[PDB]
Amino acid sequence: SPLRIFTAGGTIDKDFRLEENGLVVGDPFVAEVLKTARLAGAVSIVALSRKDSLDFTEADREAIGRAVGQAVEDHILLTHGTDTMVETARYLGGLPELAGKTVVLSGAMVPGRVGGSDAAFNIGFACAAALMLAPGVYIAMHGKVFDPAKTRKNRGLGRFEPIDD
Amino acid sequence: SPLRIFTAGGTIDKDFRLEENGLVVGDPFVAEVLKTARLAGAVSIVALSRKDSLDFTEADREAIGRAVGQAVEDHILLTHGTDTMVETARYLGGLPELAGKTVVLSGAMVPGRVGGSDAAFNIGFACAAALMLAPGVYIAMHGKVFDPAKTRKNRGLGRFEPID
Amino acid sequence: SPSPLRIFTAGGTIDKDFRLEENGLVVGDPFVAEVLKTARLAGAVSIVALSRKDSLDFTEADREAIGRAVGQAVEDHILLTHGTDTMVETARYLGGLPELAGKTVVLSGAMVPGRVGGSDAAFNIGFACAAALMLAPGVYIAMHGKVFDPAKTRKNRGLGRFEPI
Amino acid sequence: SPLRIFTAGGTIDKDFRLEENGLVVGDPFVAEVLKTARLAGAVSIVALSRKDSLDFTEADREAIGRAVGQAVEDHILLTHGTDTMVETARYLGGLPELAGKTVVLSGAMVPGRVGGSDAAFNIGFACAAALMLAPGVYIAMHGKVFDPAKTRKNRGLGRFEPID
Ligand SMILES: [Cl-]
Ligand SMILES: [Cl-]
Ligand SMILES: [Cl-]
Ligand SMILES: [Cl-]
Ligand SMILES: [Cl-]
Ligand SMILES: [Cl-]
Repeated sequence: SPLRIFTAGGTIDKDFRLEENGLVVGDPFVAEVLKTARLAGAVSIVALSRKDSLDFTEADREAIGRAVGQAVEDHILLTHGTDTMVETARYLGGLPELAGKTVVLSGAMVPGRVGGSDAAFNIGFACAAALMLAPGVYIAMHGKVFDPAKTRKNRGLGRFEPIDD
Repeated sequence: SPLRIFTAGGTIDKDFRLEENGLVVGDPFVAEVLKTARLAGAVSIVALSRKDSLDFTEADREAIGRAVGQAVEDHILLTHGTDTMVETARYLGGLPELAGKTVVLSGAMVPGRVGGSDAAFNIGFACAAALMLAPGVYIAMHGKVFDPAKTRKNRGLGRFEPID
Repeated sequence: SPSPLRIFTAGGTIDKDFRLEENGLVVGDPFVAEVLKTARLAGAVSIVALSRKDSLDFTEADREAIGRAVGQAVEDHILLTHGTDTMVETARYLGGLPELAGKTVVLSGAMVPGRVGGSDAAFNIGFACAAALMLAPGVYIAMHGKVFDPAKTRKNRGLGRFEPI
Repeated sequence: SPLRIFTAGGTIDKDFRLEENGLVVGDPFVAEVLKTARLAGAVSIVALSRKDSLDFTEADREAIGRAVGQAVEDHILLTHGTDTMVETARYLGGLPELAGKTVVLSGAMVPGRVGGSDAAFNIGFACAAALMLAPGVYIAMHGKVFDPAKTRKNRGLGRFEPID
């Protein structure tokens, strides 16, 4: 397919580890969504890192820039935590190796393995956005496309919204 | 630009009824998917019919053409059963009142209310396709866009594929 | 330390599964195996499939075959998963068999298939397993978080519930 | 015959709060399991406290003893976190107001709102156990009944086991 999928952990991939009575960043949830989507080929993703927003580092962010630049595909999906998605998307937007590529960041406010998740919808929408949008770096959430330069995460209302005018 | 959703029943919307001890075509599952999607914009969901592929008629297919034609929006998602999705899509492609509209048909091989369903992914994918594709009539399934004129449903593989 | 419990499956609503090629439900693999897989059980328990019928296709020959299998079991604690529409008739028939004299036999199932959202199946299986281990010798129906005497019970098909006669 | 159900929080009740990106102890999951169990009457529970195993106190434990002793019912289910369950069960075992009551503690190693949870099976089994066992205090987990004086939680293996 023309699409390459990268994962950088975050809320979307959280799973319960019963040995510590708490969530960890687990197996990439996009693999679980694509498993039941009846795709033509084997499910194929790249798992870059498995951090949550607290232990994600600038080194982890540069590693994403290098992985995406080395991909041969020009249509790119990156699943990520929402708390520092804008920071990653603005960083990728300044990399010249990404000039001709459509790069879409998405994830979920609720882990896929928790009831009532936005994850599967967001993954479908984001896959289609990555295929169909003109070259650029975008955030796809809430069934819409956000310009990362003009967007912030509101942690309190769990949503992306326009920056302060 | 705003999306309008029309529903025509099919597998995607099947639900268990205790008294039938069996499935019936239920409330549109797209509304359940959009509920947990934390949407930025308002989306109208209009139910045109609640049939399965066995009791969906040519009269039902004409009624969908009339409702899509009367829609003010140029971005339309229609949820439908897969067994005759190609026939509906080919019919809508022939209608002059759909010039300038992007109309995407989608649905699910497995009911949304059954474990292991393609429905939520296919709804996300088809919503974006309806917003982003140029005017025309399309089928969005298997994370791909199909041209209805060059596509068929393989019943046994439970897949859409190119003719040839 | 093996469970005193043997589980027999005879099909019914509990086990219904969606088949793509038919665009509808068929009686599938026993849902009790899926529930016990996530139950973290202490004791080994045998699940034996006797039949894969719904209540519409069930015969007097099938019921006689179920009575022979239960009677031949070594265990004195038996769970039988079954459709609800013919449960009372199976339970009354098992109640008449001398080979079942020393045994606790509990029939249960679900009004909604395990594999459909909003199912009573996992609750019913937990309740019925405990009932089969703890009740005095006899034949019982376990549904609605209660124990029913088959001779004094019927299925109200309209209300989708077992009730006193 | 009548069962009284009390909840004290723990793993079974954890729910994701998207405003903090983490789990909190939430609405008692037993209400969700009983909702789909098609019971004869309204689902009725007593929500005593909403601690996890790390914030639960000997005062919270004594408050459960007072609540269970005030119940008119002689069949009692208490949902609880597993890491503190043996100490609660042993404490209730010592209370004279509980002498003629069957008191069953249960819960789940995985929250009910996370996929692949033991919660619904465990509630079904423990409801039956509370109705059927002789007076005493018991832990119902792993499809069997444990004597709390002879039992410990193995945190690493997520299981109750004999001391042994
Ligand atoms: Cl995160
Ligand atoms: Cl259909
Ligand atoms: Cl049946
Ligand atoms: Cl069916
Ligand atoms: Cl806990
Ligand atoms: Cl957490």
